[PDB]
Amino acid sequence: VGIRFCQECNNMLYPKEDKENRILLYACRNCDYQQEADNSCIYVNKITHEVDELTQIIADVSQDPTLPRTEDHPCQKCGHKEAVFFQSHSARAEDAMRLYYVCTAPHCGHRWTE
Amino acid sequence: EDREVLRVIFPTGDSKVVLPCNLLRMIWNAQKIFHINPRLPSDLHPIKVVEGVKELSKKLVIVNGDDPLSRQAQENATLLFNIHLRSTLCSRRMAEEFRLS
Amino acid sequence: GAKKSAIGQRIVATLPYIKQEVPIIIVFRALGFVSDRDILEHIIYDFEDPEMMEMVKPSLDEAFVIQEQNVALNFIGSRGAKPGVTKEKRIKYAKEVLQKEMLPHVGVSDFCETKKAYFLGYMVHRLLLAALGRRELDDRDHYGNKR
Amino acid sequence: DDEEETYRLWKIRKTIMQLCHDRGYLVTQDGLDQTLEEFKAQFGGKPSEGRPRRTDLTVLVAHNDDPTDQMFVFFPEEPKVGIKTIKVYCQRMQEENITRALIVVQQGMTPSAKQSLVDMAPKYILEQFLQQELLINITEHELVPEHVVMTKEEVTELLARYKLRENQLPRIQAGDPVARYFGIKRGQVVKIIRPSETAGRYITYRLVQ
Amino acid sequence: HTTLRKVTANTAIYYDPNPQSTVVAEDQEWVNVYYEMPDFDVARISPWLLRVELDRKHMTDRKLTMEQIAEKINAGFGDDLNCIFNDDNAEKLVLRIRIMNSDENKMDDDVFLRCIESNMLTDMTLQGIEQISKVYMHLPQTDNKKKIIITEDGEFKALQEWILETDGVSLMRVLSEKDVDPVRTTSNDIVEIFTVLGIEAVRKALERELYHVISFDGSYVNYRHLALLCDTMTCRGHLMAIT
Amino acid sequence: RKLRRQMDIIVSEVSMIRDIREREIRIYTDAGRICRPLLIVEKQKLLLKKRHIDQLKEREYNNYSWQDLVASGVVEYIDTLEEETVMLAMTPDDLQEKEVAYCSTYTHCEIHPSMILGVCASIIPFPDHNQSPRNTYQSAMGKQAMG
Amino acid sequence: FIKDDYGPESRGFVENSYLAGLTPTEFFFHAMGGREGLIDTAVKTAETGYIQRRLIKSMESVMVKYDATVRNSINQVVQLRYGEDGLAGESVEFQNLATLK
Amino acid sequence: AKQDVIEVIEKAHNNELEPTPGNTLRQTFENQVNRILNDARDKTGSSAQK
Ligand SMILES: [Zn+2]
Ligand SMILES: [Zn+2]
Repeated sequence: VGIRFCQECNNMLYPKEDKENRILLYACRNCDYQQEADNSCIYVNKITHEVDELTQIIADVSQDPTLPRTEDHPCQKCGHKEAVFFQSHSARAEDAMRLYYVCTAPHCGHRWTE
Repeated sequence: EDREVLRVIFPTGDSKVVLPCNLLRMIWNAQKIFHINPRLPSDLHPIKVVEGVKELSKKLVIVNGDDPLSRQAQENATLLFNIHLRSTLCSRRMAEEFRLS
Repeated sequence: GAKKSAIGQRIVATLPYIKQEVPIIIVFRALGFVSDRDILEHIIYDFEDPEMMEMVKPSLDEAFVIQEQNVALNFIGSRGAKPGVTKEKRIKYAKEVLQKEMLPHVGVSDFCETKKAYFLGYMVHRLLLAALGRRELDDRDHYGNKR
Repeated sequence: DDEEETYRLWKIRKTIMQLCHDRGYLVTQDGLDQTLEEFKAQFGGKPSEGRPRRTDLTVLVAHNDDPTDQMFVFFPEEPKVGIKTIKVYCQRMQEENITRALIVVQQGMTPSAKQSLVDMAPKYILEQFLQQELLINITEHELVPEHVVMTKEEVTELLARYKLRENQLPRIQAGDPVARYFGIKRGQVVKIIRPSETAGRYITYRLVQ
Repeated sequence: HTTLRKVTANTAIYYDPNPQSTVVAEDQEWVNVYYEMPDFDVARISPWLLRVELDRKHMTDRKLTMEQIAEKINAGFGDDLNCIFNDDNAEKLVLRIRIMNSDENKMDDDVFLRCIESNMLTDMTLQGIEQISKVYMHLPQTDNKKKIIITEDGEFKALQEWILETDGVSLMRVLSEKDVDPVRTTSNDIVEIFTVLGIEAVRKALERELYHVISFDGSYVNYRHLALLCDTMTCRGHLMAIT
Repeated sequence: RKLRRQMDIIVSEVSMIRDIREREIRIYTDAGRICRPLLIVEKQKLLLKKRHIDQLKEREYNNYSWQDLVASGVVEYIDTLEEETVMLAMTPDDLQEKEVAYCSTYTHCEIHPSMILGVCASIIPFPDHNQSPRNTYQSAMGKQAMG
Repeated sequence: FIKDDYGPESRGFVENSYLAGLTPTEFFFHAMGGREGLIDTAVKTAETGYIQRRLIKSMESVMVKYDATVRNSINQVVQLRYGEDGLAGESVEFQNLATLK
Repeated sequence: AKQDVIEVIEKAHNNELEPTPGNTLRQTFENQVNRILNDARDKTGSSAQK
């Protein structure tokens, strides 16, 4: 799925079918280094591109005065009452008006979408 | 026949059509000028309505010629107005609503 | 096309005092970074995000044929204001261009090349952020952008 | 599928019978109106490995004034056609002495074949029809008014009434799909009868150039 | 117009050297179902696998059949490509694809297969007519788009029937297809009326468009001047732009 | 922000911005930025207190002026693209005081709102009772008035 | 306003009336609403006048010949009769056919 | 009217708003809100005219 680099010249490896043993390889084109493919997967493309934006939300966002917050939804980990919510804040989100929540109070940063 | 022609020309049935002379204003002008009483029987002969319209439509000339091409040209040019004019001047309409002497 | 459908989106640069477009990786190697782990280390700040990696992947394959810095300065030099008659004239010219007319606010002198990498990578990086839709396209009329 | 292809061929044959009928060629009332199942029972269902091969759909029809002129409608079996193929068709033409024919092209024509259609005017005239152009009758569309191709005497009397030179009439180009529909040639005049919402009927005369 | 990308959830290129290897967890079942009586594999099976997913929503909304997608891919690309698919019972709707078997009997493989994907997602044209972006369906309340029939009393009755309005236009192939009314179908674009229905449909159509835009505001301009503009534009025998 | 409010190492002219989602921190000392002053709010209370207005009403012969009000950290200059990071209140006795909760964090309050109007538009009595094209027409004609 | 506020107040719905007077934010939103009107007023005039000129230049020679045929400068026939019914446009009125529908 | 708008927005936060066919969630949202607000201003207008 991800890209890996050579251990000699630190260049980009490329996948190459092993013809004799029928095992997938990655071989740098600028040297002779070769390493077998562990993941066996190469090119993955998500066309609906559905991605949890919880991975893209920073916890520091909890410090912004300009965002709204409610005391209704408590945190899961620490049970803190303040929760700062905001929408996708992303282009090409398809259509999502879902509210994303970030826990206020220090360092918790827990994120739960409801 | 004229009704069928209208139903060919005007789908969706829009009855508001632009024409040169307003026949309702002219008829209801005649009633007021000559002091017609609708409560009385009319003296107008129902033929001379038809003969009046027929002798009338000849004297409205868009196209000048004796050629058959000219004849069809004038019929196609004055068609709709002749249909309207025969509609408002109809004999039974003279003898019911308007009471024109 | 056959090549366009296979490659995807290639990132190219328009430099000052240079005739036409130039690919990015040739500009990064012209700054002295030979390996692709240094180039993609300046472009992509965390490798654990595969999406940006897939975004950058074709731009490397387009520039694959120039693996040497001086060959890249030769690549740029031929597109200069006028083609240099002697080769190393083109290398010296393109080097002066990368020092002076390239990103003057970063630095004008010698080792600023290193710094000229980061900010320039930033450009490409930020461009990727508009390609993935993770940031908004700047509005030209926003008066924070006006002096 | 063969149901779709057969349905297409039914549209095409029916529309070509309406072509043939509008040009003044003798057509029985059945030839105009054939329910799809009657056509299918006649020509045998599936085209693919089937009864219709795109040959025997060819049509021969005669003119009302004289039987001699007739006409012909080819259906080529190739996706694209070429000079050799048209040359075979014109060989059949000169074999049957029939002057006028049509071609229904599935996709396209090599430009040398179009030029080869324009090459011989007097002997045999051939008119390219794309397959889609005959999938619908455009004369029955609401926007398209009734067209009547005028004989030369009516044209002469026309130019005598309004005292017009031929150049002073409005024009209609020979590449106009309607002009194709009636098979009209440079120099003829067409009489359009269209309804108006002021006069109620209006006649246009379009010279063909 | 529905491209294969619209109904495709995600795509993954896999390397499986053997049919029964099946690095994926779920695939082994129907793979073995088709390979108990494997057919058209006699040459050899390409090691490069292309596994695409299809969202059931987009599939059932358009009344799409997996067999139909196999027919359109296998027909579009010919015998150079091999299509394998699930029954609908699978909660994850999978389509597996392999390079030509007789190709084993340049371009590499994985590069050629990526080119195959990026050619399919845009190119395939599963349904409909290309250049039609969307088609809208509604019952019009305006008497112009309502079908008005004369009943047995001679009266005018206004009927409500569903009508379509497309974003983007191809007039001819829409006119050709079944169940579409040839008589009353019209586009606003003048040229696409010209090259199909001719110059007269451009006369009346252009006239209706000018009357639409001029009378849309609530204004009223007389018939004669519109009728003149359309004539002067269409008099020369072809469209005369005013330029 | 403290060092700017005390004007030690940072002139009050410099603008400083923290854009949280992009992780950047920007500092603009550049010339041409159009910026306007604003009151500062700590928690729900203004930093402008009764002694400040007491000295400003006595401003004559106290040698105490606006500059000493800026040096007290009461008022602060803010430019356009920093306003994206700020929360403003129209008037303190309205938006600062407690009601059914809208916002707590307000960091600033405008001096008086009518100062958003230019010179020619400040001579219009009751400009909010007018249709805006008429405020514009008056901003045009007020330049032509004889006097 | 607070980020991601789609409520009526944040997005420019004006509750107050000119008599009572606007609030400041409603006043600024109102100015934004008027600027589009001023801009449309200024921009449309040039395109309208240019289209006017093009129409006049294209039509300038069209006239009614003594045959009532509508012919341009070259005597080419645009229409056989003017307005297709051959009548001037000022003296006409709206009417109802009344034979239709 | 404003309370109704709050109800609709609080529907859209929980995703309960179903997109009208042919409309993005933003399009159907703006459509609904425009319906409510135009109903408001029209009704108040008719009242002032009474
Ligand atoms: Zn290596
Ligand atoms: Zn917490």
